[PDB]
Amino acid sequence: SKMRVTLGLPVGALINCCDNSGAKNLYIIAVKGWGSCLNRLPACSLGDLVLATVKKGKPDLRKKVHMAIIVRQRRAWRRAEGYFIYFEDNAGVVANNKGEMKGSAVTGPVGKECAELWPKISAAATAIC
Amino acid sequence: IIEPSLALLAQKYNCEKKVCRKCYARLPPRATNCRKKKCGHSNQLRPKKKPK
Amino acid sequence: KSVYACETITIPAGVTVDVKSRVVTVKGKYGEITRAFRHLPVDIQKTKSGNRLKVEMWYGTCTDLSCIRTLCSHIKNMFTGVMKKFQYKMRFVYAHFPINVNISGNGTVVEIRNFLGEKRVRIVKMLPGVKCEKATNVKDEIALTGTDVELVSRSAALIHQSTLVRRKDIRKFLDGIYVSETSTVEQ
RNA sequence: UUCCUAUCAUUGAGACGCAGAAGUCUCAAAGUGUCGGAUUGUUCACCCGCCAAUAGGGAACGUGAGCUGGGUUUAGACCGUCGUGAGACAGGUUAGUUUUACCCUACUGAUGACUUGAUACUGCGACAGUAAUCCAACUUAGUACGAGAGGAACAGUUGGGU
RNA sequence: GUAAGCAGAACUGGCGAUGAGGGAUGCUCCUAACGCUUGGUUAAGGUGCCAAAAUGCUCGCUCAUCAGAUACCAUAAAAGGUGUUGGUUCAUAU
Repeated sequence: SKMRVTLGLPVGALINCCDNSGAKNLYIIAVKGWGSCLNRLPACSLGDLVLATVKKGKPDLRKKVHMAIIVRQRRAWRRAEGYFIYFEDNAGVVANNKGEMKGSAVTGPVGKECAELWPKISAAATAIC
Repeated sequence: IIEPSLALLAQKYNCEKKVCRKCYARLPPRATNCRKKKCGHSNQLRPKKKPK
Repeated sequence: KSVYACETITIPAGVTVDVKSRVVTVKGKYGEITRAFRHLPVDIQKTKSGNRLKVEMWYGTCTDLSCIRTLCSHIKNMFTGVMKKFQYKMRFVYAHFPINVNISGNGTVVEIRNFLGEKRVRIVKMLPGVKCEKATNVKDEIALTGTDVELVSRSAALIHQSTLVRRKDIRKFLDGIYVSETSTVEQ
C-alpha cells in the first residue's frame, strides 16, 4: 500500500548491497507489480520488492534470480512535509521469496518507507533516515 | 442447520428443474421443449444434477 | 377462422362491476381494482340477471381464442381480491447466519441485513397497493398482503430476487427467502 | 491510426463428475487492456521475468517523395561441390548510391465577403466528436464451507498502475 | 481436374463488327435488330414514391431482439423446432 515515490532505478541499474549474506552487488532484472507500457523500462522506487542477480559475491549466491528490497535511493523524492530527501547512494538487501530479509544485520541508513512497510528491516536498521 | 421441511421448499426453486442440452437454460420440471430462440426450441433436455 | 366462442363468468354477491368500453372497474367491500383490456379483440357485456358476465369473440383464430380464458382468469382474480385479499406467506431459510429483517410497515420497505454473512444492506420497497406484516408466533416469516395479485406477487418475487446467491453452488447453499403458500386472508 | 471477432483478461449471467478455493463448458459482450528482455536480418520460434491477461487477425501479405538497409537481388573478393573451360549453385561468406512536393485533393491549424440596414454586447444549441479503465492492501475473516488441509464475497476504508 | 471468371472438344446461336427497350449498374442474358419523321399498337418488363402506368380488384400463407422481395446473378447445407397453416393413416372426446 506504498505511496508513489520517484522511480530512481530502471531495470538495468547495478546497486550496492547492505546485508551480511556476502553479496557486494545487486543487478536489477524486474519489479513486482509492474503493469504494461510500450518501451518503458520497468523501474523501482524506495521500499519496494524487485528481482536481482548478484554480480560479485559468494559463489553459491551468484547466477540466480533472487528477490531483493530497495533501501536507499540517490534519486530525489518529495515527502509530504514539503522537502526533497535524497540519499548518497543506491542500495538494497537480499531477501526471501516471502519478503523477509535473508541476512540479519543491515549496514548504512535506510529510508522511512522501507521501515514503514517491512517490519523486520526496521528492527535491524541502525538509524532510519 | 438444513431443516428437512424447509429443504423441500428451497430445493424446489434450485434443484428440481430440467436443463437444455444445447443452451444450458434452466427449465421447469415438466417441460418438453426449451423456451429459448437460439437453441431452436430444442427438445433435447436433461435433469439438473443433484448432490448425493 | 372460428365463427363464435363465448365463456361466461359468475359474479359473487358482495361485488359490483362496471364495464364501460373495455375497461373494468371492480368495487367490493375491502377495496377496488381497475384494470384495462384494450389489447384483446373482445366484447365484454354483463347480463339482465346481473350476477353473470358473458364475454365473446367472433372470427377468433386459434392463437387469439386463447385470450378469452385469460380474461376470465384475470377478472376472477379481481373478485377474490376485493372480497378476500391475497396473502403470500414467505419463509426465511439459512444455515449459519440468522438473517435480520425490519419493516417500515405503513410505507412499506424491507431492509434485509446479514444475508449469508454480508454487510451490504438490501432495501426493497413494495408496489403502491400492498403491505408487509412480520408474522408473529411462527418463527421467521413474512406475510405479504394486498388486493391485486400481480402487484403482490411481483412484490413477493422482488424480495426473492434481492436475496439471491452468486459465485457459489446454489444446491448446497440454500440460504434465501421463498414463497410458501398463496392464499387469501378472509375465508 | 483504424477496423474485425473465431474473447486471453475485465463486466453480467447460465451448466458441472461446482463443498470451499481452483477451474473446465456456454451465452450477451470488441466498452477498456494485451507488457520488459537474451539469441536470430528474420516472419515464425525458444527461453528469462512480470502481469488482471501477456488472444488471433485485416486495412495493396497497412505503412520506403515516412525512416532504416540487417536480409534478398548487379558490378570486387573468398571457400566448398559441379564443369575440360568460360562459368554455375532455391550452398555458405564479407564489401557495396535509397532522388523530387512548390501542383490537386485529403487531413491539421489560420483569416474572410455576403443573407428583411449598420454597429455593439449577452445568448440559444441543431449537428459532429467524446473518456476513463484495471489492480492491490486493510477490515469483512482465519468467518462461511470442510473429516482435515486449506479458504472466499458484497457494503466500508486506503492506496497504486495505465 | 478437389474446383476455377481453369484447360481441351461436338451441334447450333451470339459477342467480336451492334446500337435501341428491359435485367438499378454490366461487350456475350431477355425483347428486338437501326434511312429522316407524324399518328396508332404491342414486346420483354412493370404500375406506393424516386419513375411513365393500380396505394386497382379478388383468394390463401407469413411477424423475423439480423423477415422477405423477381431467371443468367452476385452463395448457402446436413440436422433440428409443441412457431403457425394445412394434408396422410392408425387408436380411444383426447
